Order: sequence, then structure tokens, then C-alpha cells
Amino acid sequence: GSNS
Amino acid sequence: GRSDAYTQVDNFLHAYARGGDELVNGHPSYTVDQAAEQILREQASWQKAPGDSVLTLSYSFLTKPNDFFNTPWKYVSDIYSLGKFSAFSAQQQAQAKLSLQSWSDVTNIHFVDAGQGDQGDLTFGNFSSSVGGAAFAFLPDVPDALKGQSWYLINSSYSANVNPANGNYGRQTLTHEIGHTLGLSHPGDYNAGEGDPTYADATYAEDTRAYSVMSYWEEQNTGQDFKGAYSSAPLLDDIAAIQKLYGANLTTRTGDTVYGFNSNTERDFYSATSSSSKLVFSVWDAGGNDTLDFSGFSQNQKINLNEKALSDVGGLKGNVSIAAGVTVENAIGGSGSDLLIGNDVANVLKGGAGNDILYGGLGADQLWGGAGADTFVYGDIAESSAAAPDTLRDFVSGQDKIDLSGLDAFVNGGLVLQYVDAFAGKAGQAILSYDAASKAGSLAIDFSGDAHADFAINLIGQATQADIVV
Ligand SMILES: [Ca+2]
Ligand SMILES: [Ca+2]
Ligand SMILES: [Ca+2]
Ligand SMILES: [Ca+2]
Ligand SMILES: [Ca+2]
Ligand SMILES: [Ca+2]
Ligand SMILES: [Ca+2]
Ligand SMILES: [Ca+2]
Ligand SMILES: [Zn+2]
Repeated sequence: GSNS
Repeated sequence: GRSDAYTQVDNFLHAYARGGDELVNGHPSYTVDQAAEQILREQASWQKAPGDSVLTLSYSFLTKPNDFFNTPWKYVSDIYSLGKFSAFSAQQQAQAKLSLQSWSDVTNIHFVDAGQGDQGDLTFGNFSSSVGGAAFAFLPDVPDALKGQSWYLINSSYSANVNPANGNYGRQTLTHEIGHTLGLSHPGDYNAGEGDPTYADATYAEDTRAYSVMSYWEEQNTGQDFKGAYSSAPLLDDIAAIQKLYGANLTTRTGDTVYGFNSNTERDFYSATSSSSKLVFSVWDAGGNDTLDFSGFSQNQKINLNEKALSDVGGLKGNVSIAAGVTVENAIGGSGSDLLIGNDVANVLKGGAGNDILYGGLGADQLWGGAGADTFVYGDIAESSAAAPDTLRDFVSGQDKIDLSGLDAFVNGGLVLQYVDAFAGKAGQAILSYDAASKAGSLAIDFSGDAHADFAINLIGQATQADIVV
């Protein structure tokens, strides 16, 4: 879910 | 009493300690295995075909925006726009391939170059509008529409992704994002954009860039110092985590391998090209007679050949490590005064110039002090038993020293060495021999008193009673  | 040389060996053997139940920087301390479990907490992974021991994944570099890019909000609640799309430059593609290679080197994954397009299991692309981070990726437990994608920011304000290269942040970013696509999480529950995380938010003390490229925190938090460099490849805990997931790659570098100067690894991150090279690496090696060659540095170094141990190499601190399950055999110091610690197998340790301290440990070690006043340290009788003695290959009387001060018999048993020409059945008797014709010598000690040597050291050069400490 958008892991930076 | 224990000499200073012995103390230096003991102190370094216990440097960078991990585990236990005491607080470290306000956090619990975890061992490599405990950290690996933490990094794998999402329980996400790619599935290997039934029966396949090797996972094959393809990769490609996008040439146009995909569905996610065009309508981010349909997939992730927080992103509304990614700005303008751009394809990976030749430099980015080249560096991406090196990062992928560094992961496939340690685990059972084979990456297949699918070229330009969106056909790869893993895809790469750039975006221009900041989403609160330098880049982002999706773990394998997302819908097929997002699976395997990693995105990198490139704009007039942020240029780290434009020029990735060995040792810089752009290169570590590629390795880090690829780690996410394979199933690895950050070591703690934090993420760019969610609140304002700091190291105080880590779950365990060792969540730093000295142990994992998946960490956000500087290595100085745990006592290491890479002087501005960033690890280009998976570190100690990353290797432990990925291998638990996809298995250990047992065919990598199975020949005799040299790391550091004169490297035959064909890996930029394992190779030193000058005395100014800043090395940061964790050794994964599946077999052969291997060597850590740090001969080109002039700084004082501390090299430890034990698995999972950290070394202070080329002026940096805790920058070189050996992965769990790896046996490295030899080490070569530089022109500074070095500390070389061997492991349980037969090691070849070479101090080079400078006043070095060498500790072979178990096994029949071949020790070379080189120029300078070198000290060969012993902490247990078993380290150089009469059955498999070390050989001091270039001993120079009056310069080098044999240090036995740390042996239990001297520190605790209060034994006094008595030099004789033949054993008579008394504990503590020692025979120092030297054949001036062959230039071969020997020190044999009967610690038990049965007239049979329990400890022995072979010498090339003469040693006198004045050369033996305690
Ligand atoms: Ca090897
Ligand atoms: Ca080996
Ligand atoms: Ca040296
Ligand atoms: Ca030396
Ligand atoms: Ca050894
Ligand atoms: Ca010497
Ligand atoms: Ca030994
Ligand atoms: Ca004996
Ligand atoms: Zn991340």
C-alpha cells in the first residue's frame, strides 16, 4: 500500500 | 595477568554484541535470527512453482504510464497524482541490474531480463511528484495490478535517483525497493509519510543501516561509521531474512574468492580500487578457500573472521561483516597496526607492515606478522595443540612476541613456566628448540605434567625466552  | 594485546583481542571479539535482555539505545537488542523474523512479519512472498527450488522472476523497465500511475487513487487511498512519468535512463537500468544481481547472489531467485515494457514480474519507472518519499514499492501480497512495481522520484528538487552508483544513496534505494517487492518490510513499523518516524520508533536496537538496507536509521546509532557511504547490497540481517524466505544460494562464489583488494568477485561493492575506497559489505560465499584482502589500506584495522562478526576496515567502523553460515579462511592486513582474529578453521593471517596483533583461534593457523613488532596471541591450549600446531612463518626474535598471558593456567592456575631440555613429568615444563641449520624452531609445553606436550607452536625463525609473554 505504498511502502517507501 | 592478561596483557594489553590479549585485552584488545578480547574486547574486539565482543564488540558490536547483540541479543540479551538489557536495553540498548532505549530498545531491546535482537540477534540476527530475531531481527530476520521481525523483517519478515508481513508473511508476504512470491510462490515457487510446485517442486521448483529456484524462483524465477522477470523484470522490465516501463516505457509508458500504467494503470496505477494514471489513476493512483483507484489503488491506494493516499496518492492522488504521481506527476509526470519517465522511463529509467541507461544509468538507472544498469544500476538496477546490479541491485537485482546482489539479491539473486544470496538466495534462490533467478532474475530474467524481460527488456523494455510492462511484461516483467518486477517493473521500474520514475515519477515526478513527491509522495512523501524518495521511492516506493509494493510487497507481494497486493493485487496483481500492483505486484512487483517499484517507483522512483526524479524532479528538480530531488536528484538522488538520477545517478545511482556503488556506495551512494541512489544505489541503496534500488536495493531497498527491490527488497520490498520480494517480501521484506522495514525492521520496524514506520514508513515515510505516516507520522514523523525516528530511530526512537524502531522495535529493536539493531534496526540501523549497519545491519539492514531496509532500515531508515543511520549506522552511528549502533556504533558503526561508514563516513558517508551507503551499503549497495544486502547486509547481515537482510541476508538472514531473504534466505529464510527463499533459501540460501549454495552455488555463489564456490571457487577460491578474494574480497577487497585484488578481488575476483566481479562485484563493485566487494572490490577496493584504491587506498581511499570506502568498503561496506557483508560476505555471502558458498565454498572455496577465501580471503579478505585489505592490504591497500594504511589505517589501523580490526578484522574478525568469525561468522556474523563485524570488522573495522579501511578507516571505517563496523563496515565489513561475514554472513551467518559462511566460512572465510584468510585475511591480509594493511600497513597500519592491525588486529587480525581468525576463526575455528585453519587460517592464513598476514599482518603486513605495522605492529599487528594476530589471534589464530582454533585450528593449525599459518601466521605471518610481516614487518614491525607483531604479537601472536593465545587464549586457550586447544588453539595450538601438539597435534595441530600453528606455524609462525616469519618470527623475528627481539621484535615479535608470543603472548600466553591470557591462558587460564597463568591467569588462574598460577603456573610458572620452567624451561628444560627434556620433559621429566612436571606441569609447566617448556622446551624451546631451534635448529640454526634449517632455521626451524619450536615451543612445546607440558601443562599436564605427564611428560607429553599439550601445546606447541612451530617457528620459522628463532624465539628466545625473552620473546614469550607470561
Ligand atoms: Ca568462495
Ligand atoms: Ca570458504
Ligand atoms: Ca599491518
Ligand atoms: Ca606487522
Ligand atoms: Ca583458526
Ligand atoms: Ca614482525
Ligand atoms: Ca590456532
Ligand atoms: Ca601433557
Ligand atoms: Zn522502504
